[PDB]
Amino acid sequence: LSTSLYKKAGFDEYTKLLHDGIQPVAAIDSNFASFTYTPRSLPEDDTSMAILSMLQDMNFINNYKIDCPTLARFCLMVKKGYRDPPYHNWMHAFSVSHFCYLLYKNLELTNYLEDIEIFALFISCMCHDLDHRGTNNSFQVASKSVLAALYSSEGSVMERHHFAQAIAILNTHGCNIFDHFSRKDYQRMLDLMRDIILATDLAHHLRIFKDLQKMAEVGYDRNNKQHHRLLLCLLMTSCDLSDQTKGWKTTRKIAELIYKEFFSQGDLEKAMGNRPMEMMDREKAYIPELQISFMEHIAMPIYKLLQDLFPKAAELYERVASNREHWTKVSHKFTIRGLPSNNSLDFL
Amino acid sequence: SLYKKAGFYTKLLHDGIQPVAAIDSNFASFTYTPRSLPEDDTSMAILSMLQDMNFINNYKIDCPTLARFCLMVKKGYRDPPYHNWMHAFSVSHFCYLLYKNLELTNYLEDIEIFALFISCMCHDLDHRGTNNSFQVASKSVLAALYSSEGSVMERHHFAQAIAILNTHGCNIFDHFSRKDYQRMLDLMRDIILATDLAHHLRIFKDLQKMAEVGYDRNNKQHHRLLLCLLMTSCDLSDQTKGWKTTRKIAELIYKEFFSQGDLEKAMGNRPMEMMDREKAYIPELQISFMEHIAMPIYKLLQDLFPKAAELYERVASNREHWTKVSHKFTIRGLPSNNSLDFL
Ligand SMILES: Cc1nc2c(c(CO)nn2[C@@H](C)c2ccc(C(F)(F)F)cc2)c(=O)[nH]1
Ligand SMILES: Cc1nc2c(c(CO)nn2[C@@H](C)c2ccc(C(F)(F)F)cc2)c(=O)[nH]1
Ligand SMILES: [Mg+2]
Ligand SMILES: [Mg+2]
Ligand SMILES: [Zn+2]
Ligand SMILES: [Zn+2]
Repeated sequence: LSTSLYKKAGFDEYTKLLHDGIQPVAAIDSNFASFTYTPRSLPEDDTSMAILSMLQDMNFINNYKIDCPTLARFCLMVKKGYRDPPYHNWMHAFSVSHFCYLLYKNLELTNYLEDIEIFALFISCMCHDLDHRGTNNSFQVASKSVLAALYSSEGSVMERHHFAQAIAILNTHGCNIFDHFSRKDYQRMLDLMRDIILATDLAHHLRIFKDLQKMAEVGYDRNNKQHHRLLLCLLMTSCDLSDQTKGWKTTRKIAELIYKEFFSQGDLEKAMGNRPMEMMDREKAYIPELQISFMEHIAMPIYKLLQDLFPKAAELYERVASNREHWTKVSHKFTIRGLPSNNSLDFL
Repeated sequence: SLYKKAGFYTKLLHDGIQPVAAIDSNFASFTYTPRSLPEDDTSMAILSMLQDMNFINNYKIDCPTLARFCLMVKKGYRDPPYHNWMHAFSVSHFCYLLYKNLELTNYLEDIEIFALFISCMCHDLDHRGTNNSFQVASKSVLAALYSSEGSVMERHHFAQAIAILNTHGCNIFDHFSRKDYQRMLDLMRDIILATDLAHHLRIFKDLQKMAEVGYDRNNKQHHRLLLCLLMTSCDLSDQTKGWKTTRKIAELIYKEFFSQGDLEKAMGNRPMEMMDREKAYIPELQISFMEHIAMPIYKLLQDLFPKAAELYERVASNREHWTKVSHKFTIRGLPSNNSLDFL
């Protein structure tokens, strides 16, 4: 049960960060702007600089006149804002943010969304799981947590907390990256971040799914305000699940992290005298079938919509479909429930 | 179903801040009927109440900015039978009565009371005389913006309030620090969202629990729950007045609801009973509303504030009057002239 203890490094580095200026994206890696780049390969100590590099490459620092020391402090505060569970940690937020940058470079998002909307999407990616406890929304209610007391009445418990943590950072002395905005634009920016972070709740995704399908059917209209809103939600879910667009070795490792996290929650629920849901129970869970279901009912339809809207996103859908096929192959040589005793999927 | 917006100060600066007894000797009493005040005197009365609660001085509110803000809020309401400016003014007046009679300063932070009052003024801004289900059924721009999030109209009312604050010369909170400005807007969001009946249904179990264990002023959840309870008591305060007030407000509420029902029939949709002039039995619906919604709110208010007992007793008395009337009433909907005087 001690595996459910995930620490915060501080409370709710910098001069060294900007010492040699912002590194151009190609100097980080020649493959940095490619769908074949695996952001989790980047040393954790280099991620803060990579956030600044992406924002500079997307021209947001220049367009929004972002004070670089304020941006450096904000980046570091966001990074410090994640705990250390197996999956919902800063490297997850970093990977999600990188994928938003990949969509910008490869899908030519500037021809579909307003500059401010893309910038809000990127910042939302960085913040979208802030202070995650390695437990889901249902656990918050069951454990009668401070978070459930605060947000169960307004829905999407963790997501509302992630947004509140983002605002708390913007309100910390020397971290307000949106200080060059007028009161009107600052308000628009926080309303965009609120909606985008809320879009990471799977229940929200399922609620707008028919609207996303209709938008992909009729075709995206850049002069349609609802199309902009729907597209921002779809893109946020695509960034959140972007590990599924990588190579087999990435998807397998991410399944190991996800199930180690889920199973620790299930074990904690058992120690509390409760019955966890099947996928969180190491004695009931069959990982290959659970991953196949997740790929077929959640991940693949998101990337199929992405391909329907953006033909250049075809390679992403193809990679997710190929990883679903890999789980089918694993299902014919994986004879255990849960994870092996060593918590590793290396035996494959 | 067509309810217009009137648009897209010097008089209020000359004598807008009047002592409250000059408005009415009974102005600070639970027996006052704010709907009796001429509409043309309501902006002055809002200023008088903010001065009487000492919010203007305490928060260094700029008076011309406050006068502009009040006028903008008043102009931000349409003219449906019920959800108009007179409704927001009467709701604001009740918040003032709670401040004057229940010693709120002993349960909530000054800023929470101030946010509650401003939220009252703004809580139904730009209301269309239709509920949240109608927004979704009509595929309106409001449903497009907020239906996936929930509480369609309440999210719009809050958006309208912020749009007024962001209008030149109307930002009554401009001088506030970033943290305080954020705190105020977050309080307004939470309080306006608490006016959705769907939200009240979801928090009733917690409200009941708070009243049972007893209010704890050091408990942050208690402050949030108390604000929701106070806001709903302000929103339903017409039920705490005399029989003539509750009869007249039922006339306004149902003229509004029946118009939505007519619109739904024209869309080829089956409206719910309450909105259907051909199915609705007003006394039955009013008794159900009093028993399930209004009376439990005022009973929880009496449990937390014994000085609020007179409010619960008045609501219970009005419910009894609807039950007696539910024999002297035989018709569905409203008569041709839309009057309930036949009781
Ligand atoms: C069963 C399962 N759940 C997963 C996986 C991953 C990694 O790609 N994330 N999640 C969860 C946390 C998740 C689901 C759904 C959204 C959405 F709402 F954005 F779509 C976000 C997050 C996975 O591999 N298996
Ligand atoms: C059926 C019915 N509904 C009424 C009445 C009144 C007037 O007192 N207002 N409402 C609705 C609009 C309403 C309900 C409930 C909240 C709450 F969530 F804040 F409690 C707000 C508003 C009434 O007399 N009958
Ligand atoms: Mg999340
Ligand atoms: Mg309302
Ligand atoms: Zn995430
Ligand atoms: Zn109201």
